[PDB]
Amino acid sequence: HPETLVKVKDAEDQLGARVGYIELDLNSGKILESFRPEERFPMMSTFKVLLCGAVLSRVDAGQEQLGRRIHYSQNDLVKYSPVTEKHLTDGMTVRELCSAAITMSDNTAANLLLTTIGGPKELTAFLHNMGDHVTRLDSWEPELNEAIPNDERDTTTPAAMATTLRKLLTGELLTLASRQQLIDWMEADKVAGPLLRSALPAGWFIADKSGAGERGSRGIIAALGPDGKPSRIVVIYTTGSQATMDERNRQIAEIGASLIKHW
Ligand SMILES: *[B]([O])([O])[C][N]C(=O)C1=C([C])ON=C1C1=C(Cl)[C]=[C][C]=[C]1
Repeated sequence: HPETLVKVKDAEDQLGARVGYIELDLNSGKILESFRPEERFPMMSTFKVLLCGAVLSRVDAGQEQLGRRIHYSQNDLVKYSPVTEKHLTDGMTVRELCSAAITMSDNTAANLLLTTIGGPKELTAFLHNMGDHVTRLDSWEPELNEAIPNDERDTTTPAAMATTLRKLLTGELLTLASRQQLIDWMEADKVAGPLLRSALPAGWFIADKSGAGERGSRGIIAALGPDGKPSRIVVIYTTGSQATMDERNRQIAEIGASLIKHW
């Protein structure tokens, strides 16, 4: 809706950074609204949803089990790993790792899951193999690149990410069970409260994943809708900014308030 683009443009000026935005109809996959849809932005933690998509694809092929337990040690821990930090003694199953990587943006959880599939290169291969030749993960956490446009490592575009997310939540790429599990983990997201969720009315459904960069980049991918069910996919990314985190969060929340008001 035009009013949402107003807030997106306001955000660019307020943040002194570029903002990428796209909203897709969940059923048809058609672009309902967009801004800088084909420009590249650092994916940051939003890649964790795609990673678990790759893991679920392996589960569907009988190459992985959600209940499989992975043991690890202190040497595997990296910053921003609130859940994995507490399971050095008993380990965590694959589903617990995806839950942690998605809902708490747990870095070590993401790395352990990356290891199960063969590394960043295999996540990129997984994406390439499903028709996404844009999105690329080149690094392990906590080292993702943010230096665009010179360096395109670890980037995506609003359009590529939205299209890919839709292909992981709908259609036949993943089984019904896997599609449902992926959106269920996203619905349980615990660290995206100041973003789209802050503007969400009671009774609305939202399944999302946030991202943040050391240089100030911020982003979010989501499937949301009224009456307790999702009907649109929204992806929002912002380049590096000198603006404070509170300000970055507020701008994204403002965009969401408009999206909701003019649904
Ligand atoms: B992912 O992007 O969510 C993982 N990384 C971060 O969240 C992050 C980065 C890249 O730089 N700081 C953070 C961070 C923030 Cl802003 C809040 C809480 C934990 C980590």
